[PDB]
Amino acid sequence: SLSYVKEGLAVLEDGRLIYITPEEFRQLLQGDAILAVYSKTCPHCHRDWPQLIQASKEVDVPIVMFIWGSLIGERELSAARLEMNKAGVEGTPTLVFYKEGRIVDKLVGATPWSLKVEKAREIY
Repeated sequence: SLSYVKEGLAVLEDGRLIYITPEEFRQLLQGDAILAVYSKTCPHCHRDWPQLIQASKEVDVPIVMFIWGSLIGERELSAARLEMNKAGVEGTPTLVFYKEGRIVDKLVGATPWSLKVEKAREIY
């Protein structure tokens, strides 16, 4: 359950979380990557979670995660907060698409993983 996921910054790789630093988070966002803006207290993120996990097993581009929860670190938070601003994020979940480090699309709300995979193919 998303409720038992440790909050922080991570990369979701073939369905597995690898926790990262704010530095690596920023680094990954200069290239091709999908940023997932998530929250553990969000019922929509709970619905979407299984779908997002599956998507990570169908695409090659890194899915970078921000997962909000109470014990998130100050710097982890600011790093994510910056990108959430620049992308114009207004709720969760939201996927933000980075190409060569530029924000070029968003997918808002819970969706089946098929729809996430289509958007990735369209863009990468």
